[PDB]
Amino acid sequence: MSNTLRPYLNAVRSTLTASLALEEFSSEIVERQSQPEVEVGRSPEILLKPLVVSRNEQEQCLIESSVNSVRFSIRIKQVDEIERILVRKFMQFLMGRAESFFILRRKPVQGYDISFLITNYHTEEMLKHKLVDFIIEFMEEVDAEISEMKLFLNGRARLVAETYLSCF
Amino acid sequence: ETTALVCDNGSGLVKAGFAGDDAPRAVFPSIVGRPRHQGVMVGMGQKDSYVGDEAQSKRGILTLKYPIEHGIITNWDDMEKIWHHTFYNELRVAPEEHPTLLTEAPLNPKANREKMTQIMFETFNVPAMYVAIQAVLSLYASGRTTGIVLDSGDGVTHNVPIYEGYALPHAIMRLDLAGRDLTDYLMKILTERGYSFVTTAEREIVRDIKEKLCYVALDFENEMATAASSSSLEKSYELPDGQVITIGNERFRCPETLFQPSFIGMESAGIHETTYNSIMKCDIDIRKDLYANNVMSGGTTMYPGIADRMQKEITALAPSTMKIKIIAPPERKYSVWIGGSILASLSTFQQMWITKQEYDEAGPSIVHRKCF
Amino acid sequence: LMKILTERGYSFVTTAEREIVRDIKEKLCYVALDFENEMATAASSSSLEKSYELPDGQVITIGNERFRCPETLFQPSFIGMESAGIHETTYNSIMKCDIDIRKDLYANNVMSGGTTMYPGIADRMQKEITALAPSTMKIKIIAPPERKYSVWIGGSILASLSTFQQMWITKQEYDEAGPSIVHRKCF
Amino acid sequence: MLSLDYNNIFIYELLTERFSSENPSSIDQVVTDFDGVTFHISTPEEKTKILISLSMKCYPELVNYGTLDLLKQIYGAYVHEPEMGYNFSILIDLQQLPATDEEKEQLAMSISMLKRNVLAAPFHRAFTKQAELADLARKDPENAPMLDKQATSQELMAIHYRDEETIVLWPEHDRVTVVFSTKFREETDRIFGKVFLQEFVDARRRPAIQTAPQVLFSYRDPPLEIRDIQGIQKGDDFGFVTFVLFERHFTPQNREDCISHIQVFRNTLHFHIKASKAYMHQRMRKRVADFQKVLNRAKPDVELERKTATGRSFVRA
Ligand SMILES: Nc1ncnc2c1ncn2[C@@H]1O[C@H](COP(=O)(O)OP(=O)(O)O)[C@@H](O)[C@H]1O
Ligand SMILES: [Mg+2]
Repeated sequence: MSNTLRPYLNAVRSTLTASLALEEFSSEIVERQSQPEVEVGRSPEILLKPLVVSRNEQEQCLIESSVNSVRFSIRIKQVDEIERILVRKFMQFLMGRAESFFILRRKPVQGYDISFLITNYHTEEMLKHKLVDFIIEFMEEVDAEISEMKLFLNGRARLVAETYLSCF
Repeated sequence: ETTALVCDNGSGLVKAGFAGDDAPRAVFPSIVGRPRHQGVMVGMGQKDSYVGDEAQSKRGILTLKYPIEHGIITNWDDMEKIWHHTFYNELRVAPEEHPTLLTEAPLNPKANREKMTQIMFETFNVPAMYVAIQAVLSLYASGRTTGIVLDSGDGVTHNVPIYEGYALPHAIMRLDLAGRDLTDYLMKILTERGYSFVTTAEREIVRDIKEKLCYVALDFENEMATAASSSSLEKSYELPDGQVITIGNERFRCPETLFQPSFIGMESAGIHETTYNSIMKCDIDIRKDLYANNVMSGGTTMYPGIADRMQKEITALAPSTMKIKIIAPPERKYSVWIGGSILASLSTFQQMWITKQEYDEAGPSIVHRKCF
Repeated sequence: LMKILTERGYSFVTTAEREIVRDIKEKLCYVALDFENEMATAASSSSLEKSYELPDGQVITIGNERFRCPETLFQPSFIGMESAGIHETTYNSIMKCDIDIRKDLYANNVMSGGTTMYPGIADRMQKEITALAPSTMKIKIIAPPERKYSVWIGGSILASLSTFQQMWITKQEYDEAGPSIVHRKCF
Repeated sequence: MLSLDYNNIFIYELLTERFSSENPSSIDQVVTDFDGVTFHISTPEEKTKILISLSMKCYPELVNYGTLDLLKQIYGAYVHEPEMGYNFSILIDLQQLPATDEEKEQLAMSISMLKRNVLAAPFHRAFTKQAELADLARKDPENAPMLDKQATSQELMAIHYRDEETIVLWPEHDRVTVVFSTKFREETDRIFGKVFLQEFVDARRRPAIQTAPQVLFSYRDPPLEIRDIQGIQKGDDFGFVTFVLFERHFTPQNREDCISHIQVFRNTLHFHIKASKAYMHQRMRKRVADFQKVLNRAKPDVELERKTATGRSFVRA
């Protein structure tokens, strides 16, 4: 969790809080319309350069910013394939309820497992000095959950094995 | 690698930290407790299970179960929960980035060792791990190389004589009387004065009573005769309920169970006779040195005046021509940890790990043929 | 056997446990012809795990412990005791004996005592003794099924023998020299 | 549910309904079971006559093992010549059933329990052989090892009921050892089955359940006695769980339950893997809810006026 992820976590925090200087901006190709500019990528003069934060080859933090919208996709550790399946299913459930989260994408960008997307409106109404707090909190708690759920798998396997075998 | 993990997963208490440090970063009771009521409240963050210090603090509405019984883990689910707690909630370091050192009592079933190694390698994916005996750790901590070690803890008491750099596995004596049995006997003999302790919370309270009041006398008959004129021996304790209880001859009676195991109805030698037999089982040429080096270790050996009485009994048993000396450092409560850290911070120890690449190519039986 | 039963998980401490373990050694333990080969076989312990029904009704199962404890006789280093096995002990005893009867003693190897009732001890010890000794003479082992009480049988034969009555120790004959009268003529 | 059922529930319910009924009706339904076994129910000849058929890929091996006689003395005179496309057939007419209700219920249960009833022939044969060797060894203790070896050689029996499964069973003077050649395709199934099998081994070890038959599992290598047996690949991806059934585990009062249990083992393991998947689903959603709780910060307090129920404030003030 922490006491363990200081430099990576603080680098992500600083980069995210620096990249969240959004602004209301309409569409330069369609009139009377405004769209998240990071997702469309049609006007390159307002798209800041993509930025990547990493701690190890299996952990990355792609930070793509724009004038109004910021997309922030991360990779979390999957040491063994058990954690691979657990991470995939858990993060699918996480993104399946993006309606009540307001900063999630229903489908992550390829080569990743989750992609946040903070449009202007979220910074407009929701005070954003704890969106990053939620970000880092999730980035550590997710590994916590994966470990706990694999423990629960082992426990249930033990219980069912005992229940089956005792009734000879 | 900068530092290596090390965890003393003892039966009653668990000690964890980094190799080379001189202070336990994390010590919490090895307790996993589940609620036993309804919770008509709303919210409150209903947590399914509380482990460690949280369970010790909220024992009012919880039932506590020790995963390790008599040094053998019996609830692997609770053991995994405790290891997860140590890794994430208190030390909060990723297991996959730190080799770990574990401790297991001698003469335990091989199933315990194999299962522990497999769990650490697969469920936690540690880089490397090692399993060591308590007596070797005690010798490492004390700075000695020769001397029989008495390791009395919460779960089991064992003796492992070790000459200069060599251990005699055939002279290892293991006794299943320990702090938990002493606490149970104290609970049983506190009933004769009226006070009754039943639930696990009462068991922890009695453990605190034994912590703060129990001590070992010098001569049992003389101490009982003195207690007959019960004038200047009784003490008082304050329960959390606020009621004050008085303690008497049972203040020192229950520590004597170590020296007279017949008190709890078990036919075995005391912690002095077992040491004498363990020394006599060794070669004759090394007894003259093992007598001079008696090592006290573990939490149970923290009773006041236990060392003096044990020295008296061993001197009585042994011939008078050769002197008997017993040693007990004031920090012997964490002697096992100190030895473990000293061993883990040794350059010559770097090639004695068990790496994952070594483990997966030989199965979980590799621990038997490498660790010990 | 009590020491090595612990690693399987079982616990035996008291003297009642001592008698129980003695019964277990009575019924289950046997001796392995080749230690390494039988350990390799027990690695795949498909057919080397008998089950003993304890008096408490809870069964226990032992694998290589069946034959690991009887090999202490052949390998006394298991229990830390520094000595040769019984086979090499007999070989040394015969070698130190005078030469003219070594061949006779090779062909007469009597087995007696309760401990020698392990299934297959005779075959293994015969093999090992032949390996130790030169191959030019033949060696055989005598293992009567009655060897449990062979000592009594010999005592009875000696007592019933016709000329043994002069070898006794009469009370009057004991009276003169006191307790030490036995040493001068018993053996 | 924790334990899988031991027979086909549909057959049991259908038989009970048609026996307790007064007006039978023509039925033609083919029903599949676990492990590829298929059952067919039809009434071709008479409305009161019901024919039930059994389908199994390994049935000829059962015939080789001597299952026809066991089926005959199990099902009495009910035996009928097999139908096309099926292995074992039975024809039942409602006009000859016993009047007593308990006889009808036990007949329905027995017919519904046809799967293990036909699959248990090797187990019964192994038990008879075990009794024979037990009495022969009791005749002379010194004659044990050679007859044990010859029984391990000759009486070594085997069967292939799935293309990734195998039962290898053989008797002895005191035990009847059985080997399962488990293997899981559908990668995630094998992924969870690794943990399931590892935990299943440990179980027996625990002193809590020592009364159970001894288990022995070691992947990438088969036991000594079945490397030479045809059909056993040299540890490609197949595990090998081995149960050692002692005399106490098939006492004359516990043979049938043990047979059914050891038969249903693999299906229980599969179903419980699926149940573990569901357990993940529910826990994972249950506390991604907690993550949503953690997120629900960063929302300044707002007030909704009424939003009473199934409507919009139901009032202008
Ligand atoms: N000062 C003390 N006086 C009396 N008993 C003590 C004292 N300190 C610890 N104990 C007993 O020793 C036990 C500590 O066990 P511990 O030595 O941590 O076990 P392990 O060596 O297996 O980790 C406690 O349960 C407690 O009852
Ligand atoms: Mg300890």
